[PDB]
Amino acid sequence: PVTLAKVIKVLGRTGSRGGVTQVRVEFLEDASRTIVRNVKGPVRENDILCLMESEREARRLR
Amino acid sequence: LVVQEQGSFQHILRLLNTNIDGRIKIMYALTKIRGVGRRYANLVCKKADVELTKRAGELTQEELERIVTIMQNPTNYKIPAWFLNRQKDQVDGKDYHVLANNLESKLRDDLERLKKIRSHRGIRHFWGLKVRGQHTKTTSRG
Amino acid sequence: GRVRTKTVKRASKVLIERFYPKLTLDFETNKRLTSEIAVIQSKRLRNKIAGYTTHLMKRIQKGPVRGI
Amino acid sequence: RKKKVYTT
Amino acid sequence: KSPTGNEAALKNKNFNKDVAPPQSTATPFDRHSRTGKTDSKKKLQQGW
Amino acid sequence: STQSVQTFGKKKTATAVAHVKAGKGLIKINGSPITLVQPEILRFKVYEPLTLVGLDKFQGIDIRVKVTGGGHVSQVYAIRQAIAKGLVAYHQKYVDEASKNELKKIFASYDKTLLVADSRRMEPKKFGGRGARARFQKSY
Amino acid sequence: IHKIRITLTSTKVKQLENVSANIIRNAAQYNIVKKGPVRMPTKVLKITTRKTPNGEGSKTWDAYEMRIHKRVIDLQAPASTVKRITQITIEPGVDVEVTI
Amino acid sequence: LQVVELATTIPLDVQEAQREVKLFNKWSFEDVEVKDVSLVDYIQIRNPVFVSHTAGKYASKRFRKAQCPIVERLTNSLMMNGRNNGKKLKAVRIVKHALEIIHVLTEQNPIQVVVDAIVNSGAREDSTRIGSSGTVRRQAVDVSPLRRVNQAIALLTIGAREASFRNIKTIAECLAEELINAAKGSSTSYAIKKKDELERVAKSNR
Amino acid sequence: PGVSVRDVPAQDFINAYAQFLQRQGKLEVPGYVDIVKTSAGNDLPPQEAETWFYKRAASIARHIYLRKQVGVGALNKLYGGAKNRGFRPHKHVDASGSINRKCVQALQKIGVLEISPKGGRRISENGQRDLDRIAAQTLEE
Amino acid sequence: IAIYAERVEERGLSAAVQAEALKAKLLSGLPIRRAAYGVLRFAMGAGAKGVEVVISGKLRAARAKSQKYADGFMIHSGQPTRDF
Amino acid sequence: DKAQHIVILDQEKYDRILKDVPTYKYVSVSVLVDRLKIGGSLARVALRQLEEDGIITPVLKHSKQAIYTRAQ
RNA sequence: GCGAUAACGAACGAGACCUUAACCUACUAAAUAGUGCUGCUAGCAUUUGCUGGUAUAGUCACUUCUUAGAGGGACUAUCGAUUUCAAGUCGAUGGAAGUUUGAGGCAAUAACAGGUCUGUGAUGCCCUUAGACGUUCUGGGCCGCACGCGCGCUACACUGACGGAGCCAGCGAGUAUAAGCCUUGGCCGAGAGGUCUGGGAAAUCUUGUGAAACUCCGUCGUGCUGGGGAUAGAGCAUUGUAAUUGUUGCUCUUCAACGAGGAAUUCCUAGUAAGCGCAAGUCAUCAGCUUGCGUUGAUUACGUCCCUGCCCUUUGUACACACCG
Ligand SMILES: [Mg+2]
Ligand SMILES: [Mg+2]
Ligand SMILES: [Mg+2]
Ligand SMILES: [Mg+2]
Ligand SMILES: [Mg+2]
Ligand SMILES: [Mg+2]
Ligand SMILES: [Mg+2]
Ligand SMILES: [Mg+2]
Ligand SMILES: [Mg+2]
Ligand SMILES: [Mg+2]
Ligand SMILES: [Mg+2]
Ligand SMILES: [Mg+2]
Ligand SMILES: [Mg+2]
Ligand SMILES: [Mg+2]
Ligand SMILES: [Mg+2]
Ligand SMILES: [Mg+2]
Ligand SMILES: [Mg+2]
Ligand SMILES: [Mg+2]
Ligand SMILES: [Mg+2]
Ligand SMILES: [Mg+2]
Ligand SMILES: [Mg+2]
Ligand SMILES: [Mg+2]
Ligand SMILES: [Mg+2]
Repeated sequence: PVTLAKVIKVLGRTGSRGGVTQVRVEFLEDASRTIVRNVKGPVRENDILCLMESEREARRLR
Repeated sequence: LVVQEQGSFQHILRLLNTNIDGRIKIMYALTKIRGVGRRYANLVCKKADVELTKRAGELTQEELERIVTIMQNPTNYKIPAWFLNRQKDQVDGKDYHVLANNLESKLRDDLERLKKIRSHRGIRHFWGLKVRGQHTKTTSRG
Repeated sequence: GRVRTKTVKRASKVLIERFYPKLTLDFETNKRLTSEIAVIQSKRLRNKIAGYTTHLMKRIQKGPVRGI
Repeated sequence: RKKKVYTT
Repeated sequence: KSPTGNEAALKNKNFNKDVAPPQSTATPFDRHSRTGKTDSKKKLQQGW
Repeated sequence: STQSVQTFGKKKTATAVAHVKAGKGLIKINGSPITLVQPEILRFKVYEPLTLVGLDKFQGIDIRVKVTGGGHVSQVYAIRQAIAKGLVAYHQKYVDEASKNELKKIFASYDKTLLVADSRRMEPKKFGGRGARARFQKSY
Repeated sequence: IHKIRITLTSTKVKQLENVSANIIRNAAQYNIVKKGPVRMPTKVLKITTRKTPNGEGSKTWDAYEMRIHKRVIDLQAPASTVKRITQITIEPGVDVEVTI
Repeated sequence: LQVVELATTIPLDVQEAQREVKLFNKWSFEDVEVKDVSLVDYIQIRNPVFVSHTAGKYASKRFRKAQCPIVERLTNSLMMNGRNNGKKLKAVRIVKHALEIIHVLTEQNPIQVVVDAIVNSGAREDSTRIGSSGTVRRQAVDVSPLRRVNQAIALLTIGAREASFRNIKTIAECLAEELINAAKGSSTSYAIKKKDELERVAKSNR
Repeated sequence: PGVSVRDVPAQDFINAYAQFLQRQGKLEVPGYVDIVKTSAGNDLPPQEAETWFYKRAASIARHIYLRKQVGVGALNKLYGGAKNRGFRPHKHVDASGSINRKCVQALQKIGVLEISPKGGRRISENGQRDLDRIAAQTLEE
Repeated sequence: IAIYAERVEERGLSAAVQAEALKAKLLSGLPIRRAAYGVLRFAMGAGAKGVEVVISGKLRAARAKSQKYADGFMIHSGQPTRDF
Repeated sequence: DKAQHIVILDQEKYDRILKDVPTYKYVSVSVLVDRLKIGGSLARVALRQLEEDGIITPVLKHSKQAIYTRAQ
């Protein structure tokens, strides 16, 4: 049960070394439930990156 | 093409008091005999009319005796003097090619002949150090 | 980065305060014009000055600019 | 650095 | 064994039986002058 | 004389000068047919300027190129550029410019290096290292 | 008539090109057929030394250069005419050699 | 379809390339599709190439790598471990032979298997470290499509490289087995054990 | 059309000229071909002991065909390779002079070569005739 | 060979003449301050855009020191230092 | 030192080759070594004849890689 | 730099600048560069064609490539987003070039007990100065070997070794009555090398430096194996007055650890890293070294202050020879 979420806004670089990015995701189906999540690789807007689990927000990393 | 044989293969050969694996190719099987390198083994096989596409065990006794004859008498089979192991011998001045058991004997005889006259090269052989001028400050750690 | 320096920023805005009627919004015309208005020692500085004068001219047409 | 001493 | 050549062939290399020293590093106030001849202000005043 | 255009293509150091004359479909590499250009695995790099437009474009022209300098791979890229640029330069001079703009479209839409020489050159070496950016290993 | 070659060498191009043009100029008003000037590939005499007179510090190197520019001019004229052209265009930096 | 007669004769098979551009003049991109919505824009198969060797400038800007052909990105990763750096023609030879082996096995389109092996090999959540100046700390984060694609190529070629080390099996047919096994999602293949192990640890950190 | 040496792949042309030149048999093969190494940088003699000399002469003839008065010193450079110096880096070393010099001498009296003016060895009036012939009989199959 | 001797037109603009003149003054025992300012003002009097004199060594003290005596406008980096 | 691949072809292995190689999706030098337990050199000569005998169809020809398939 | 602003307007440094690389069918010419034509000439099909050779008189043409001088060209140009709508940044399009266009050279105010008096007929002082610490001649040492460490080169194999075949660069250097430079071509020699002539004081000859990786076809077949080439024996040459403590090169033989490397730790963002060779310097000989050059040519960021160094601001100070206080 994986869910796909298009990214709509790149918030900024987070994490200690800056290797992880805060991003604003929007679900492909049910275009609502917008969530803030962290991503490892390089990210542009309009990336369809899929989420193994959806019911979790994200905050700054230490 | 692939061919088959039964009972003719010989797993272990014994040439010049050296055990030769019979499933090794003949040119490189003879290199087990000390004093016979790839370059020398390549030529005695060509002088003995033993085609190199044969394994060691494929050879018959007739070919095996023909090879050991050539290795022990290279100059008699139009093998050039410069191609030989021990040329311009110290005592009799003739061109020789020492083999499995003779090699370490005449290698030894060269060491005492150097040590008997107490030359510098002979001295360093006694000490177990490098003799060809190599630096021993930082690599002679074995 | 492509941040122009003060030797090109102030020299270009002196041109506008002095030769605005003869200037234009075209770099190619400005590039030729600044070669007869100013004594520029090097071609590279001439293009930089004319390239920033054009940007300021393009910005004046969109409204009043501060300092000129 | 050394004192030259003679023998002959 | 008066000549060094004759004795060399009789001296054995007894080197693998003794152990190397555990440490072998053998190669401090640079700011403090050690000349002991301080410069008076008069000398600096007269020179410079 | 006849309808002849002469061009050149370039890679790092390799430069291939192409002579395009009016004739039959003759396409030669240093006096040798292009069907046997080496290395074999990159033979389709020089087939690209041919098969992209269709071999019918080469009925009226014969091409003889002379490639020198560079390396084995760098020479292949120089040849395919000389062919593509040579075909375009012939059309611009002896055929309508509508076709030349047509030919330039397929070539550019497939690979920029077919018409535009790659500008990359080797960075000079600087002292203190074995390479342009590489430096001798430092120890503490 | 005489096929005569004039070879021009110098380190600096301003005086070299003046002499080169001046010789060509005198070979123009005088109806003398000429071939040149031929700009020979410039030679970069490079010497790379160590900066340090001693051997302490970072390994930094100087790279000095000495560019040599060469021009050859071919003239078809009698020997008296060509030699006097050389004295017309004498320059301290540029040396001149005349070969038939 | 007509055969075009030139003064320099052109072989029959290469004249067939006028109809279609195919990888090594053998494999078609038309019937190839990415079975994952999230990696369509980062697996580039829309522009056909003849040979996986273009010598393009994909390291200038940030996301130019997504524009490189997927097979060329795969053949780029083969030439590793020092002795192989810069040996692209050797790498292209390996890929060209690997596709043929992937064709005689399972009979599918070889470049379809390549695309399938890449979508199945990229970990979807990796556990980044959030260690506070030395201490061990891990946090589960998502994986971008670009890193998901290019970690698949890194893992696929690394697994093929190690399977061919000190083994009579050749690298081209070690890559074919590695690509085929990962395409069908078998856990026997390397880079599927790694992908599962990455997503397993990430599950124990969220 | 007129087939030439330049119209046939080099690798399979030499394999065809070597076979013809051996079966023709007029090329004189020196007595040391079973002993010698091709280059000082090599470590082993050629694996095709009976036929290596013929193929090398075929390669030399074709190589001279495409050029003008190439000498024998250039042939040593051409067939030389990287020497396997033990711990020191590799280096280019020329091939053996006698093998190349014997080949061109063997080819010069079989009618394929001659001494060119200003050095080297040009290809003969008949050298083009019989190589271009082999090229035609190379690619019909 | 023929040798001709020509006078330098602007003594203030020739650093060689000014350095030799300064040396002939320092070897006469004149103080450094009086000697340094004699060329600083002579250079400016000739019309120099700038001038800088540095004298380094040891003077009546065991420790050595250097003193710079600048004047006017001086450029330091790039090609113009080779020109002006 | 566990390989011990057979390098001499006896009669039991010969007919086993002609009875087993045809029932292969993909044959090569390593496939013959891996599953028939014969040596690499014996594998190379076996492939060059099996193609001449028609059992094996050459998909691709290369010195470093020989890709073959069944001819049935 | 924008901007905020008791500051305003400036100077040095940065940037500009200079050298180099990339573009120019737009100028200027080139028998020391190349090409097309034309003579003359060869081979193969005979279709009039295709490959060559030759031509410092065919007393041709041209500058596409090649060379180099005068210039042109880019200034982030145009268009979208964001931004204090500012400096800018990110995307596209065009472009040879849109990372300061790539790389360097130069490079401020003071200063360091930084390194060199073992570069100087640069130097103060101290020491020595005829049985010299001066100069020269002979021989040895700087290489010496239980050990710790650093800069590197070969490798641990099949993405490979050999064996044939294909066959492509760029930066440079080069002599005379010497004290001998680069050295082709011919002829000997398995090689290394020897010998006889000639060219080049050089875009002319060495030299297309026909370099190596590389590519093709074969042998090998997972084996310390045909991986690896230490260690050692015998022999053959070269340089040099002189090779012993092997200068170096070549031949045969000898076949060592090493089967990918702990704690740690270095360099690096595009023609870059990594391989791969080549030249110049040292140089009678010797390059596993530097200085450059080109061949093949990537993976991964294009972000941060988590580690480390430095810079700035605040802060404390009994320090100012400044915490080595
Ligand atoms: Mg290597
Ligand atoms: Mg070569
Ligand atoms: Mg070779
Ligand atoms: Mg090796
Ligand atoms: Mg300044
Ligand atoms: Mg500057
Ligand atoms: Mg031009
Ligand atoms: Mg563009
Ligand atoms: Mg810069
Ligand atoms: Mg000190
Ligand atoms: Mg160092
Ligand atoms: Mg090889
Ligand atoms: Mg001479
Ligand atoms: Mg060259
Ligand atoms: Mg070996
Ligand atoms: Mg072994
Ligand atoms: Mg020495
Ligand atoms: Mg040298
Ligand atoms: Mg050194
Ligand atoms: Mg940064
Ligand atoms: Mg910090
Ligand atoms: Mg305070
Ligand atoms: Mg105090």
